[PDB]
Amino acid sequence: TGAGTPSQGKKNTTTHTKCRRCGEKSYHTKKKVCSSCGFGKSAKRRDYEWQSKAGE
Amino acid sequence: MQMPRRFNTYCPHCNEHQEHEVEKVRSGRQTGMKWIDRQRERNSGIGNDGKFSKVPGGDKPTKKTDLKYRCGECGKAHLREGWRAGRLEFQE
Amino acid sequence: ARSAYSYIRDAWENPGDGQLAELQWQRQQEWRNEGAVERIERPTRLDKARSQGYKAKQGVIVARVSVRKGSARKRRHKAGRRSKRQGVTRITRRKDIQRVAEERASRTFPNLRVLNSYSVGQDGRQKWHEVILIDPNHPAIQNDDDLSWICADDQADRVFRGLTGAGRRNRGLSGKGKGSEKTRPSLRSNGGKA
Amino acid sequence: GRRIQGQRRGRGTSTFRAPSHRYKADLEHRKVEDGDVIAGTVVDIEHDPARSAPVAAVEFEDGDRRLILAPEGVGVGDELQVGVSAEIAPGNTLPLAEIPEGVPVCNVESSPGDGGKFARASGVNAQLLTHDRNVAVVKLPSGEMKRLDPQCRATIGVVAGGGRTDKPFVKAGNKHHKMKARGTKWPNVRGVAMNAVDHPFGGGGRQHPGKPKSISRNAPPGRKVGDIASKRTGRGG
RNA sequence: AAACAUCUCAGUAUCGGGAGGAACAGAAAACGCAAUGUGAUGUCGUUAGUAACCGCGAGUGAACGCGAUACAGCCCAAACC
RNA sequence: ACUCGUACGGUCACUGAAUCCUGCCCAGUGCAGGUAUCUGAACACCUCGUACAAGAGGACGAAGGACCUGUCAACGGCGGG
RNA sequence: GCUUUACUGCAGGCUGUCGCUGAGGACUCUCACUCCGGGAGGAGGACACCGAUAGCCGGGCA
Ligand SMILES: [Cl-]
Ligand SMILES: [Cl-]
Ligand SMILES: [Cl-]
Ligand SMILES: [Cl-]
Ligand SMILES: [K+]
Ligand SMILES: [Mg+2]
Ligand SMILES: [Mg+2]
Ligand SMILES: [Mg+2]
Ligand SMILES: [Mg+2]
Ligand SMILES: [Mg+2]
Ligand SMILES: [Mg+2]
Ligand SMILES: [Mg+2]
Ligand SMILES: [Mg+2]
Ligand SMILES: [Mg+2]
Ligand SMILES: [Mg+2]
Ligand SMILES: [Mg+2]
Ligand SMILES: [Mg+2]
Ligand SMILES: [Mg+2]
Ligand SMILES: [Mg+2]
Ligand SMILES: [Mg+2]
Ligand SMILES: [Mg+2]
Ligand code: NA
Ligand code: NA
Ligand code: NA
Ligand code: NA
Ligand code: NA
Ligand code: NA
Ligand code: NA
Ligand code: NA
Ligand SMILES: [Sr+2]
Ligand SMILES: [Sr+2]
Ligand SMILES: [Sr+2]
Ligand SMILES: [Sr+2]
Ligand SMILES: [Sr+2]
Ligand SMILES: [Sr+2]
Ligand SMILES: [Sr+2]
Ligand SMILES: [Sr+2]
Ligand SMILES: [Sr+2]
Ligand SMILES: [Sr+2]
Ligand SMILES: [Sr+2]
Ligand SMILES: [Sr+2]
Ligand SMILES: [Sr+2]
Ligand SMILES: [Sr+2]
Ligand SMILES: [Sr+2]
Ligand SMILES: [Sr+2]
Repeated sequence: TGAGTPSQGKKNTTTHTKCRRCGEKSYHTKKKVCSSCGFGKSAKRRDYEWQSKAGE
Repeated sequence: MQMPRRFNTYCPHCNEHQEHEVEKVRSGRQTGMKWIDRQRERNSGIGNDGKFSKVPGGDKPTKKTDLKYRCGECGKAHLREGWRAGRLEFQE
Repeated sequence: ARSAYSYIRDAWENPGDGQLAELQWQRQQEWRNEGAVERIERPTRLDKARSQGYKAKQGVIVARVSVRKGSARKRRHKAGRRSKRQGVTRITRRKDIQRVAEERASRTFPNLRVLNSYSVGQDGRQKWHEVILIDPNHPAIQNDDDLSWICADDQADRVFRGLTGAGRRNRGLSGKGKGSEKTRPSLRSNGGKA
Repeated sequence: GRRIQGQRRGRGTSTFRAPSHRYKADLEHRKVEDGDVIAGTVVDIEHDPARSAPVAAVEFEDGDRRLILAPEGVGVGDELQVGVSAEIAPGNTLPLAEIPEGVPVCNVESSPGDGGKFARASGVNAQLLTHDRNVAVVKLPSGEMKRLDPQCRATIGVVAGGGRTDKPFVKAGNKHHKMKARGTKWPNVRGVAMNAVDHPFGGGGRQHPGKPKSISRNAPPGRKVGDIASKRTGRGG
């Protein structure tokens, strides 16, 4: 069984969903953690300086 | 090679020829308080210590004479260039 | 004449001698059984607390904090490092234990601000410090001429920014002349070389 | 290289844990106040998933229903005793002090009241040899002379299930089923059969440990493989 | 650094914590143009690529002072009550 | 974690059902044990040095090594004349 | 990426020493501290654990 097309058919699991806090479809319904805003992980909002060029 | 323990030659101090005694220069002990000694302790820590992680080099097949020439009358010594000698034994 | 305080002071110059020695031997047994931060009714070293600003008043709190003794609890490099940045055992942190203690105390009492702290001993595996904290919201303090300054907005979370006596000393701000070229006015403004 | 299998173990991930949620009970001796006024009746004999040996369910006078590490020869209806004055009969538990020298015991406590630590496997038994006011000498299954506090409790008799080891597994499938009842990763791939990156013995055209197998006690994890601090090897000499 | 380990890149990127409208510093156990002299602290210009560091290699690199900006000095602990 | 486990256990390795068997080698390397003597760091101690300190030397000496022994179903070896 | 008796280091283990740490070159004790016990109490004990440092080993890792 190939890793390509044939294995794409088994994908019918729901993981990332609309997030209650930020509105993005990044709330992982299995981990109960938003990969976009950190909801479920931290009270503070997920943020990182590498999300932009260093001197900006 | 052989060499006379004492012989007449020029004494740069008396400024005239006089009897001298030849002696192989004996190494003097270190005090461990020279600047280099303190730099080894200041700069050596965790990991490699640069120049202080290097170890003693090799040896030349033959070394040069390392002698002192002491004036028999004023007691002062002077140094001279040395020459490669596999062995140096004094006579008397 | 000598104050009664001078006697507590003089006792603590040699915590390992006299009655104080026996007291510590007894006390630590109980301290080892207490938590990381225990609020206490009265300072153990009265002379020191009063000297640092303590007052027997509403809004003044004292707490004893214990911290594990020793160097840094550092994790070894998982990625490439030149010999120089591979050390793990002899590396120590840049904040002293007294400062780590002041911060834990202040976290326990989120509404209070650290005024100062002092040492109350240690055993072979931990150190204890007592920390004086002030309630900037209590009127008994807002009306005190010696402590109301700590009620200002810019004094909020002062301990976390190094504004403590222990904070300032650890930052190398003691000397006003030689040796403080890279500590004053701040470690950061000097490129972090102090 | 990469961490070896022995190192993956310590992390205690599912692959290496024992099926605890399936285990029955902790067969520790009952805790008696004193006097031995504790007796129960064997209400049933059960299989113990964690030891491949049988265990007995006992109902005690005071109303406690607990599984017990059963010796050989215990059956339903039989009455068991646990205390200093318990009768010297197979299946009863009492401190070594009260036990007559020369009597096989099992589930021997290491420290009085711990519940039992030694001689708990199928068909094994410790052998109480010497008594005293300060030290009871027991000979454990490995044949070692152990000095114990005479206050250490034990059960008279040998453990049930003896001889379980006499019959060969015959099939890999049988080994399999038993392994699924333990905290062990099975089957076993030889170190020599792996790539150099995976084990000290991996690599090389043909298979062979490119090094002596007797490793020092001081060796770090990841390197301590093969024959650990062997005092000797082979069958000769 | 024409490799590279001290050094460099650099206390930079990035990470944890925290305050403000600005922060931090700050009224000498200072300075040491050594003096019959200066007089809290930032910052700007300069001192200066100087002193100092350094496989004394490549490189790293201040301060006092001076000219400016703005200026401001106070409160406890204890003694005695 | 192993482990509601305790030597009929479980960890670490090698060989790879049964059957008939599995010789010689402990010098080197590995492991392990022992060790009169030798060697063997720091702190403390002693001598010199310094009104102190740096430092030089000494006495003591742990593991380790030297040295002895055990061990090949331990790495491996079993040639030329 | 991999190897090793390549160079240089780093974890880790063993070992000594100092602190924890007490009383009367071998010793006793209990009071810190450790372990067992539901508890009383028992076992151990200034050792061990832990912090610091020193020597040895150290492709396990860079
Ligand atoms: Cl010569
Ligand atoms: Cl605070
Ligand atoms: Cl098995
Ligand atoms: Cl001046
Ligand atoms: K580099
Ligand atoms: Mg007043
Ligand atoms: Mg049990
Ligand atoms: Mg399984
Ligand atoms: Mg296999
Ligand atoms: Mg392969
Ligand atoms: Mg490998
Ligand atoms: Mg093979
Ligand atoms: Mg380069
Ligand atoms: Mg600033
Ligand atoms: Mg060069
Ligand atoms: Mg720099
Ligand atoms: Mg200056
Ligand atoms: Mg095979
Ligand atoms: Mg095969
Ligand atoms: Mg416990
Ligand atoms: Mg490598
Ligand atoms: Na230095
Ligand atoms: Na706080
Ligand atoms: Na280059
Ligand atoms: Na290169
Ligand atoms: Na350098
Ligand atoms: Na001038
Ligand atoms: Na051999
Ligand atoms: Na590659
Ligand atoms: Sr397949
Ligand atoms: Sr297909
Ligand atoms: Sr699916
Ligand atoms: Sr969470
Ligand atoms: Sr962020
Ligand atoms: Sr240094
Ligand atoms: Sr070093
Ligand atoms: Sr040569
Ligand atoms: Sr806050
Ligand atoms: Sr148990
Ligand atoms: Sr228990
Ligand atoms: Sr191999
Ligand atoms: Sr043999
Ligand atoms: Sr002014
Ligand atoms: Sr066979
Ligand atoms: Sr050998």
